Amino acid sequence: ADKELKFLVVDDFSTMRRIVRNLLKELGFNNVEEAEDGVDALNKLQAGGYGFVISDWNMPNMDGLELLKTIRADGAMSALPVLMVTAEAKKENIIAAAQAGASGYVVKPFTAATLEEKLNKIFEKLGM
Repeated sequence: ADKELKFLVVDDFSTMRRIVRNLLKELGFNNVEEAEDGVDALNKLQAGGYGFVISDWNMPNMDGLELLKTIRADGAMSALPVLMVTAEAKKENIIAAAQAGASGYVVKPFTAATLEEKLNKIFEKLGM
Protein backbone atom coordinates (compact mmCIF):
# COMPACT_ATOMS: atom_id res chain seq x y z
CA ALA A 1 0.00 0.00 0.00
CA ASP A 2 2.40 2.74 -1.16
CA LYS A 3 5.89 2.69 0.39
CA GLU A 4 5.34 6.15 1.90
CA LEU A 5 1.80 6.48 3.28
CA LYS A 6 1.66 9.41 5.73
CA PHE A 7 1.23 8.40 9.40
CA LEU A 8 0.62 10.55 12.50
CA VAL A 9 1.75 9.21 15.90
CA VAL A 10 0.32 11.28 18.78
CA ASP A 11 1.31 8.78 21.50
CA ASP A 12 2.43 10.83 24.53
CA PHE A 13 4.59 7.79 25.40
CA SER A 14 8.26 8.83 25.63
CA THR A 15 9.57 5.77 23.75
CA MET A 16 6.69 4.04 21.93
CA ARG A 17 6.72 6.65 19.14
CA ARG A 18 10.26 5.52 18.49
CA ILE A 19 9.37 1.81 18.22
CA VAL A 20 6.63 2.42 15.64
CA ARG A 21 8.87 4.82 13.70
CA ASN A 22 11.22 1.93 12.90
CA LEU A 23 8.56 -0.79 12.75
CA LEU A 24 6.71 1.15 10.00
CA LYS A 25 10.01 1.76 8.18
CA GLU A 26 10.39 -2.03 8.16
CA LEU A 27 7.06 -2.23 6.32
CA GLY A 28 8.48 0.23 3.77
CA PHE A 29 7.24 3.64 5.01
CA ASN A 30 9.22 6.92 5.21
CA ASN A 31 6.77 9.73 6.05
CA VAL A 32 5.42 10.17 9.60
CA GLU A 33 4.60 13.19 11.81
CA GLU A 34 4.15 13.48 15.59
CA ALA A 35 2.04 15.31 18.18
CA GLU A 36 1.32 15.16 21.92
CA ASP A 37 -2.50 15.25 22.18
CA GLY A 38 -5.76 15.92 20.31
CA VAL A 39 -5.35 19.71 20.32
CA ASP A 40 -1.95 18.93 18.78
CA ALA A 41 -3.30 16.52 16.16
CA LEU A 42 -6.06 18.97 15.17
CA ASN A 43 -3.43 21.71 14.69
CA LYS A 44 -0.86 19.36 13.08
CA LEU A 45 -3.23 17.52 10.70
CA GLN A 46 -4.24 20.78 9.00
CA ALA A 47 -0.89 20.11 7.32
CA GLY A 48 -2.06 18.10 4.28
CA GLY A 49 -4.53 15.51 5.60
CA TYR A 50 -2.51 12.40 6.46
CA GLY A 51 -3.55 9.12 4.84
CA PHE A 52 -3.12 7.31 8.16
CA VAL A 53 -3.26 8.42 11.83
CA ILE A 54 -1.98 6.39 14.80
CA SER A 55 -3.07 7.51 18.29
CA ASP A 56 -3.19 5.88 21.75
CA TRP A 57 -6.56 6.20 23.54
CA ASN A 58 -6.08 8.00 26.87
CA MET A 59 -2.36 8.65 27.44
CA PRO A 60 -2.30 12.44 26.81
CA ASN A 61 -5.31 13.63 28.86
CA MET A 62 -8.89 13.07 27.65
CA ASP A 63 -9.34 10.51 24.84
CA GLY A 64 -8.81 10.29 21.05
CA LEU A 65 -12.52 10.19 20.03
CA GLU A 66 -12.98 14.00 20.02
CA LEU A 67 -9.65 14.13 18.15
CA LEU A 68 -10.94 11.61 15.57
CA LYS A 69 -14.73 12.20 15.61
CA THR A 70 -13.86 15.79 14.61
CA ILE A 71 -12.04 14.51 11.51
CA ARG A 72 -15.26 12.70 10.54
CA ALA A 73 -17.32 15.84 11.25
CA ASP A 74 -15.73 17.09 8.01
CA GLY A 75 -16.67 15.27 4.79
CA ALA A 76 -15.28 14.03 1.45
CA MET A 77 -12.39 12.66 3.55
CA SER A 78 -14.10 11.19 6.63
CA ALA A 79 -12.56 7.90 5.45
CA LEU A 80 -9.15 8.84 6.90
CA PRO A 81 -8.00 5.36 8.09
CA VAL A 82 -6.96 5.35 11.76
CA LEU A 83 -5.13 2.58 13.56
CA MET A 84 -5.61 3.63 17.18
CA VAL A 85 -3.26 1.71 19.50
CA THR A 86 -4.44 0.45 22.91
CA ALA A 87 -3.82 -2.26 25.54
CA GLU A 88 -6.32 -5.14 25.76
CA ALA A 89 -9.62 -4.12 24.13
CA LYS A 90 -13.19 -3.66 25.42
CA LYS A 91 -15.87 -4.08 22.72
CA GLU A 92 -17.72 -1.11 24.26
CA ASN A 93 -14.67 1.03 23.37
CA ILE A 94 -13.78 -0.50 19.97
CA ILE A 95 -17.41 0.19 18.97
CA ALA A 96 -17.84 3.96 19.45
CA ALA A 97 -14.41 4.04 17.79
CA ALA A 98 -15.26 2.24 14.53
CA GLN A 99 -18.60 4.10 14.51
CA ALA A 100 -16.35 7.02 13.51
CA GLY A 101 -13.01 6.72 11.67
CA ALA A 102 -11.19 4.67 14.35
CA SER A 103 -11.75 1.94 11.70
CA GLY A 104 -8.32 0.54 12.66
CA TYR A 105 -7.55 -0.75 16.18
CA VAL A 106 -4.33 -2.63 16.93
CA VAL A 107 -3.61 -3.83 20.44
CA LYS A 108 -0.03 -3.39 21.68
CA PRO A 109 2.80 -4.06 21.79
CA PHE A 110 2.61 -5.67 18.31
CA THR A 111 5.34 -7.32 16.27
CA ALA A 112 5.97 -5.86 12.79
CA ALA A 113 4.39 -9.12 11.61
CA THR A 114 1.41 -8.56 13.91
CA LEU A 115 0.87 -4.89 12.93
CA GLU A 116 1.31 -6.04 9.30
CA GLU A 117 -1.55 -8.48 10.01
CA LYS A 118 -3.96 -5.71 11.09
CA LEU A 119 -2.93 -3.17 8.43
CA ASN A 120 -3.35 -5.65 5.56
CA LYS A 121 -6.72 -6.64 7.09
CA ILE A 122 -7.88 -3.01 6.74
CA PHE A 123 -6.50 -2.12 3.30
CA GLU A 124 -8.57 -5.08 2.06
CA LYS A 125 -11.52 -2.68 2.30
CA LEU A 126 -9.54 0.29 0.94
CA GLY A 127 -8.33 -1.79 -2.03
CA MET A 128 -5.19 0.20 -2.90
